[PDB]
Amino acid sequence: MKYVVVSGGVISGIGKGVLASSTGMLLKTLGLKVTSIKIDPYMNIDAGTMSPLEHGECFVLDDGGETDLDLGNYERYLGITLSRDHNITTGKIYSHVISRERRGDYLGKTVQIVPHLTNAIQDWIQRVSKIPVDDTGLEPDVCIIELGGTVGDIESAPFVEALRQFQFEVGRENFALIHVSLVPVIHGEQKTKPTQAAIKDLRSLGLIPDMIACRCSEELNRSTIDKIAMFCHVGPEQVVNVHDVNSTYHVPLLLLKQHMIDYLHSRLKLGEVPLTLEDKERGSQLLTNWENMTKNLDDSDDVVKIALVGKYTNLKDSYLSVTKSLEHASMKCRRQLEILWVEASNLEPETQEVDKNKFHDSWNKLSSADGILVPGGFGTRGIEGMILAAKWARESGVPFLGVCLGLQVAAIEFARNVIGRPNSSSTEFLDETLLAPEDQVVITMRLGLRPTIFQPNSEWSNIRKLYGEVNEVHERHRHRYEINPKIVNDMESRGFIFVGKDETGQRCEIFELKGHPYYVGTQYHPEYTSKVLEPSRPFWGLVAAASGTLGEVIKDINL
Amino acid sequence: MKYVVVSGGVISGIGKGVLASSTGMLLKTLGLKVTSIKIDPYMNIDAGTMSPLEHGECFVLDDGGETDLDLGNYERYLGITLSRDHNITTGKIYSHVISRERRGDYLGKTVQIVPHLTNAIQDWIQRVSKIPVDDTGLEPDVCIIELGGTVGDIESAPFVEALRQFQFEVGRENFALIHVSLVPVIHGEQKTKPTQAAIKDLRSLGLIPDMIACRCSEELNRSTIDKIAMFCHVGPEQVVNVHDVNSTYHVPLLLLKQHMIDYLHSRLKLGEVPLTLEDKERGSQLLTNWENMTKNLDDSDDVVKIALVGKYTNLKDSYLSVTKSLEHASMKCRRQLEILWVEASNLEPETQEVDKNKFHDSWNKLSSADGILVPGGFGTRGIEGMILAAKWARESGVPFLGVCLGLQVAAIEFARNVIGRPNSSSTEFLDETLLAPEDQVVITMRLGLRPTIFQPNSEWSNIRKLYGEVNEVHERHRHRYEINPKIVNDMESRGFIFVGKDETGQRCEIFELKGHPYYVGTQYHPEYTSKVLEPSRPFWGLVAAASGTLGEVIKDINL
Amino acid sequence: MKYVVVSGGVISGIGKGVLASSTGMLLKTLGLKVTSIKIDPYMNIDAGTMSPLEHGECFVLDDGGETDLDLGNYERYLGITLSRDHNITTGKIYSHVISRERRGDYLGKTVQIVPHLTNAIQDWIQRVSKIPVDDTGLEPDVCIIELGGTVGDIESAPFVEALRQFQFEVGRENFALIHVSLVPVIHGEQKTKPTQAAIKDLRSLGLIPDMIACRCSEELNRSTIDKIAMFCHVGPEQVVNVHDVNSTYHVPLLLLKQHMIDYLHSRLKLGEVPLTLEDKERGSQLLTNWENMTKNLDDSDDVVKIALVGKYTNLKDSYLSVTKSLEHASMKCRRQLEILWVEASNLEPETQEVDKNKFHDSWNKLSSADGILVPGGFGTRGIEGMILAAKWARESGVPFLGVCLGLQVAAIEFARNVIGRPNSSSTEFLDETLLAPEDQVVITMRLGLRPTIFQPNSEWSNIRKLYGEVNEVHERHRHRYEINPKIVNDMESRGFIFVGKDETGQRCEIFELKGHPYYVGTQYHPEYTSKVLEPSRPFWGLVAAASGTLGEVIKDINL
Ligand SMILES: Nc1ccn([C@@H]2O[C@H](COP(=O)(O)OP(=O)(O)OP(=O)(O)O)[C@@H](O)[C@H]2O)c(=O)n1
Ligand SMILES: Nc1ccn([C@@H]2O[C@H](COP(=O)(O)OP(=O)(O)OP(=O)(O)O)[C@@H](O)[C@H]2O)c(=O)n1
Ligand SMILES: Nc1ccn([C@@H]2O[C@H](COP(=O)(O)OP(=O)(O)OP(=O)(O)O)[C@@H](O)[C@H]2O)c(=O)n1
Ligand SMILES: Nc1ccn([C@@H]2O[C@H](COP(=O)(O)OP(=O)(O)OP(=O)(O)O)[C@@H](O)[C@H]2O)c(=O)n1
Ligand SMILES: Nc1ccn([C@@H]2O[C@H](COP(=O)(O)OP(=O)(O)OP(=O)(O)O)[C@@H](O)[C@H]2O)c(=O)n1
Ligand SMILES: Nc1ccn([C@@H]2O[C@H](COP(=O)(O)OP(=O)(O)OP(=O)(O)O)[C@@H](O)[C@H]2O)c(=O)n1
Ligand SMILES: [Mg+2]
Ligand SMILES: [Mg+2]
Ligand SMILES: [Mg+2]
Ligand SMILES: [Mg+2]
Ligand SMILES: [Mg+2]
Ligand SMILES: [Mg+2]
Repeated sequence: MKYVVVSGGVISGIGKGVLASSTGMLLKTLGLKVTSIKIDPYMNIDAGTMSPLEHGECFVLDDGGETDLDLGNYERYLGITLSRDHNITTGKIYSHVISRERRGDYLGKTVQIVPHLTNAIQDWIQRVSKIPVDDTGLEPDVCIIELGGTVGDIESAPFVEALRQFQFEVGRENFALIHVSLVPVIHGEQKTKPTQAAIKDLRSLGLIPDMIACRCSEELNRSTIDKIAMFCHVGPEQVVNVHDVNSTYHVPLLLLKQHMIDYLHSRLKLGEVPLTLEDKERGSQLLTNWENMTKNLDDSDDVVKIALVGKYTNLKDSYLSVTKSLEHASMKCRRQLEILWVEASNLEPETQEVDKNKFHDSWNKLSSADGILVPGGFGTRGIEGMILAAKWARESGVPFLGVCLGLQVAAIEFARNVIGRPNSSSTEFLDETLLAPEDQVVITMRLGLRPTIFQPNSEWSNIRKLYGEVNEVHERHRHRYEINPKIVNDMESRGFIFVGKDETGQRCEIFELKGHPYYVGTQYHPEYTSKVLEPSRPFWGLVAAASGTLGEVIKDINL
Repeated sequence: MKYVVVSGGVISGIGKGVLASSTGMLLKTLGLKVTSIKIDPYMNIDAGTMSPLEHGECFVLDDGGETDLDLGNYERYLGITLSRDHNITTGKIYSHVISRERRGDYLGKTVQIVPHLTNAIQDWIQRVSKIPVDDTGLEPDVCIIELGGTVGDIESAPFVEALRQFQFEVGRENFALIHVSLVPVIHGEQKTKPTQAAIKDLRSLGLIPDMIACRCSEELNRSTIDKIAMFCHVGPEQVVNVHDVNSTYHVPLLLLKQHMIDYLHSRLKLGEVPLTLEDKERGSQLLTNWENMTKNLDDSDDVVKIALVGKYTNLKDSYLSVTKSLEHASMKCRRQLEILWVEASNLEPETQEVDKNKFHDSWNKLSSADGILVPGGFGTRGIEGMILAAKWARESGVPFLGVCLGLQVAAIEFARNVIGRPNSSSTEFLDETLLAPEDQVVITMRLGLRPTIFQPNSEWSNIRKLYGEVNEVHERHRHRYEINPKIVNDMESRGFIFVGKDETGQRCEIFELKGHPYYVGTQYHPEYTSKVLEPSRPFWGLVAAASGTLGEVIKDINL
Repeated sequence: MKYVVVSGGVISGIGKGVLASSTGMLLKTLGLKVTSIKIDPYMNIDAGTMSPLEHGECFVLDDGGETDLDLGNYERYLGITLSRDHNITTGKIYSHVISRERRGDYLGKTVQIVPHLTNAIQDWIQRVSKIPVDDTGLEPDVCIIELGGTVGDIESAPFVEALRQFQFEVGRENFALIHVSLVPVIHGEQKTKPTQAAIKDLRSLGLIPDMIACRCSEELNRSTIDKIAMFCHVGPEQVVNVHDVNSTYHVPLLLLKQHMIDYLHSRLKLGEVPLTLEDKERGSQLLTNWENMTKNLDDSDDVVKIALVGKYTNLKDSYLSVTKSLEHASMKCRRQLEILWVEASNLEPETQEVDKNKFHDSWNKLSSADGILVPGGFGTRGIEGMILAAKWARESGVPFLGVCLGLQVAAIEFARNVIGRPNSSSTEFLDETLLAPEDQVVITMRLGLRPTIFQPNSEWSNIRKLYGEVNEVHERHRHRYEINPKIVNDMESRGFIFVGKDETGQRCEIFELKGHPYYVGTQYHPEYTSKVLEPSRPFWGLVAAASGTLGEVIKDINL
């Protein structure tokens, strides 16, 4: 086993999550079975209690574990599947050892937070890094630990102590620390004193740093690096600069130009880890897929405009997984992406009574879009705008994907505007009216990776061509409310055909509309399973249809 | 006595010197006899050893004390005269107490740096703040101490201890601390953790802060101030923001909008200091002169271009006092200033053999200028360019001021190009040739405020009109080399008339050329004596002649 | 080259000087040419200005450098000769670099205390550790640096930074840090939190510790060591305990039982240093001399009582070198030592008018003594008591040594009480009387190691037998006042024979009285040249005469 801990910061907004998700990617190019752990200093047990307004979207794992965003960034960069244990939190570990007290397992000793709770952290990291994460049950070679918060805090405090002991309870040369740090620029001069005042605290809290990964606004001066290597004890080759480049998928290749694999190969003796040619050649091939997709980003010019239609579009992190899946689908089509933020409530005609500028800008963005996405919203208060965009996408022939709530407004749209029931309703919203035309029903939660089976006649469905025509699809779910299955025999007659269903047959999970270029609902969330080299099939479908050449993508899949 | 200490910083480049020079200005509007002290953590005794390349120009005081730049900023903002004791340094105080050891004055005790050296600091600040600084020998009401370096360093260390004792050895309510601090902005969010990691160190080193003067890139958010007032113990009204505004002469009036006089009047009980109406009404009148000159800057549009002709123009701080004196002269003329940086060596014809672009850009800037300045350079290696600009200024009639070396190249120019001795030379440069046409001689140093007497016939001289026709002028000097007095009887015959001389008659200190709109040499430095409401008379002459209306300025002076 | 820095402390009184003087002794048993450096955070240039009341005696080096006590402890433990450069001080290094500024050697840069002054420290330690110190001009293999003050102070601050850079400017594995630390005991429990709050500061200031040398009141518990090895990163074998044992000459052998040579041999790779058999066998022989002299201390029982007669005897550190030389002489005679503190002014008959108890206790202690010492006092105010003890020692036949002032009161005693001039006087005291019987004269200072030549007839003198009958003696001096050489021809006739003189013949440096068992004056200081295995010959003479068997010691010397 080996560990690399990514850590530090003068400030908590500094962006450690790319250097974690990008260090682990570079180590996966050596062919190593890499894994990752997030530490979050917040008290939440797991993210399911905190709304998407409050620091971004509610992620989903194979377990159903509603979790921190930063798990998702490692899953999509590293190709790995994570579990709800990979998110260490102050909530979890304190709830764990305090529940263990009432169980009695410390034999009625004191449960001081030094010794015993820092021992539970060091045990949890050693459990979790041995859980398998790739397509086979082989245990990881290297674990990337992202230490949330900063080193020099009061929510960080048990973790930085636990990791001082863990620098020895796992031997040095099986552990390395990467310290992210701030180097401000003021009046044209690079200021390395915030960094030198977090190297003092790092040595004090007891870890010793290996890298000094500065988030400067610039290239670091040769004299700036020379002084950081005088005040921190690292050699000047190790003072990596992580400055902005044309997209975040380039960041691994900047770190590779900055020798970071050659340093980590030495500093953790990675030549002593046992690897097969099936490991190593997969490693060096994955490097060439990353060099190819970044070269394709560097000279892709032909734009594709996708309208993302929903509430809270000013909080873009409320959709981080939706955005990132369109970026994967974009780079695979070799069309450059623009996403058009349509704040759905502005499409509703009553907006014309409040501000006409909002009513025109939103319908302008929607009309300009080469493809349309209803992105699995939350709450109900924007729903009429999401219905109008689904009417537009059906009648104007524009490519369409409905995710989760998106499948459900598509059934509501089709009921109101093709089946001809204008009172038909989201039972998710208009409940205590008790009306008969209910497009949905509550069936109290359903979460995690679940099996979707294709219905028998489905051969013609573009969505089934995009899934490689395989009879079953494994994808991640969230929904309380599902389509009322007593309308399905009507929709099945009117050309709205339910391509895919749950294994009991009673629950509807995919539809495709007959006789449209690409119009799909998926009631699972296709966002979360997308990887940077394997875009999620419904999202690859959307960005292909909107680019043209949907047929040529269907060959690239099925060959 | 009262003290305000201006201090702090996450980073040393943060710009405390304006908040010091601008806090003391606001207190002078209450009519208080304000003084100021600079602390510089460097080991230099005094600045005379360190070249103008190395952190800016070599200042001069009335004593001849070659000193830190930051004395100058208080002198010109506050109208005060300082002495070489007002610059506390690590060099000075350690040289003082270690020389005092060999003298024996600690009675053969140990001279630990705690107790005894921190007692010498607390004694020095109490000596120095009682030295008089205004036009009358009245001792100061309030002293502004600017603590150089940062609070949380190893060159700062005896000063922050000395000032912890000084918070009591002078009572609280006779002392206040203003902590300047950094609040970075990253991804659009204001980051108050560098500030909260210098409030921790401040409390630790033992001073307690009063103000939290942030150097953010923005207006501070109401929520940013509320959190800084939660982690520092100041109330939110006291978290002053010191953001950029149209010129640094506005900064006092931003601090006045941010209640800083109303706070300091309370927090130091300044109503208990005895003031006359001659103090108070001078105070409130000086406020209206500052409101008037800042209002004049806000709608002055008519440009005046002054060529500053010399070496090292890329190091603008090598001329900070020259620049600032032109800004005072500008605002008094009500013309907006552009200074044209002419790197003098580019005017020399040999530059045409090296790069024609440099030869044209430099002569273009010089030809475009409404007035010309030879700014008292250092060394000799650009001198031929400074001679060509003096030839141009004489023959093309353009307004001219030569400061120090500027008077001397004007005599060399006039000798080569009007008297007709083309071999005549700077004895400052071409020494061991031993030639007879020496325009200068060494007479080993001459420094500080000295008396210049006008020669008898001088009545017609525009420079004597600008000095109010008063028979003697008191101004600050630096020169090893002076005009060879055996050429003067020739220049006096050719219309180059030496308007002013030293009290012995043997040394030449001012000239004005007959029959030119404004062409002056001054061998003293007129820069250093300029105040923000009293621009230095030769520099007011230059910016007036270049603006036109030199006659109207001569009425504004003599009425 | 190799360095071991001895450092640290929660408190400054903790006793680092034995662990320094005893680590270097253990390394000298490997045969290495060891040297040592003292750092003193005080501002004194050198100790000559600070009186023996103020933190102990005024030491003397071969240079004449009046220096810190702690040089002496290394000289006598390690056999080495030091120079006044081996005492780094805050006074010296700041006086050095600030004098270097007025000389100009930083080329007119800023002389910040970071970079430039910490570079002067790192240069000074690298100069000084290459100066030779043994009987041949071979440069040292290992240097012990004793860091005075504590790590976590403001007088320490440039040294701990300089030593962070010096951990790299000399490579790791050529440097090691030993951190002395406090482990209090309260209510019967060992408290390792003062230690854990100086390991935090050590890591912060940037050095990393190797040893954790606790000054507990007890043996450290196995659980106390296990927790210190959990919070500091050292392994539990390295947490040395330095508790009290029967004399400080045992301390090296406790550290040798605690593996400290086996650890330092590994941690500095001391097997790679080139050694001859003449080095190594001298090393292992010196170990057996230390095992022998400590075994002799463990079962020596026969007491010898030496009266030390002088002022300020309550300040025993005012005589630290005098005490330590008697301990060497004691262990060489194999008699256990008691020193009788005679506060000399109490022997004066006027004390009988003030307190009879003082008059009896002091004469009781003097009468009880097996031998008598006048220990080179300072000032004059106790002199009549020192004369009465010299009268007693001459007439009652008791063994006597006069050091410096001791030789001079012996001449004054002999003049008043054998030559018969009762008005004869110390010209050091009774000056402006201008009397003719002056026993002394001023000849303005005379310091350092000087050559003493024996006068021709001297063969019979016990002092010349103790010096091995060698014609010249090299020993360290301090005296303004010396015996008036115009009395010598009288004393030479009366049996007070001047055995030794300065090379000019004009100055008198040793006498021995004819026809007494052992009665010696030495006007040099014999204390400072004594080593733990080579006691100073006059002091070996005194403790031998007082033990009996002075003849048997004269064989042990001359064989
Ligand atoms: N490989 C990555 C990593 C991060 N991000 C972006 O980074 C964001 C949030 O910043 P991040 O780098 O994850 O760190 P912070 O949120 O600043 O938090 P912390 O510094 O506490 O880890 C999201 O907007 C996401 O789009 C990204 O686009 N690609
Ligand atoms: N740990 C440190 C670093 C620097 N200094 C001193 O503080 C002065 C001012 O600090 P600065 O020169 O700004 O050093 P930097 O570390 O570069 O600060 P910044 O990065 O903000 O420019 C330096 O000249 C130096 O003498 C200090 O006392 N302690
Ligand atoms: N009233 C003021 C104060 C400062 N400056 C400008 O500020 C400069 C240098 O910055 P300063 O504010 O004096 O502080 P720093 O040099 O950053 O140093 P420190 O923060 O260590 O005090 C010069 O360029 C000067 O033109 C100015 O124009 N007007
Ligand atoms: N002294 C502090 C301040 C904050 N926190 C914790 O650290 C987390 C991340 O710090 P941050 O939210 O960034 O707080 P700020 O002080 O604003 O940091 P910055 O100014 O850099 O944004 C906070 O949610 C809080 O729980 C802490 O442990 N100790
Ligand atoms: N080998 C040694 C070392 C020290 N001492 C005794 O130790 C004394 C002073 O304490 P020391 O151990 O030298 O250290 P401190 O004075 O406590 O100072 P510091 O801890 O600052 O080094 C003297 O009384 C001296 O007799 C000794 O007898 N033998
Ligand atoms: N660095 C540390 C060490 C201990 N503790 C906590 O503080 C409690 C009380 O400290 P103590 O048990 O006394 O630990 P020691 O380090 O042994 O303190 P001392 O040596 O003074 O007994 C411990 O139970 C532990 O939970 C802590 O918070 N931080
Ligand atoms: Mg925050
Ligand atoms: Mg993050
Ligand atoms: Mg700097
Ligand atoms: Mg400044
Ligand atoms: Mg003390
Ligand atoms: Mg000591």
